[PDB]
Amino acid sequence: GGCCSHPACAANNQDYC
Repeated sequence: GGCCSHPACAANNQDYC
């Protein structure tokens, strides 16, 4: 993955990250 390394992605997706 790697989306969780992006603050915005991880912030909106607490389920994915």
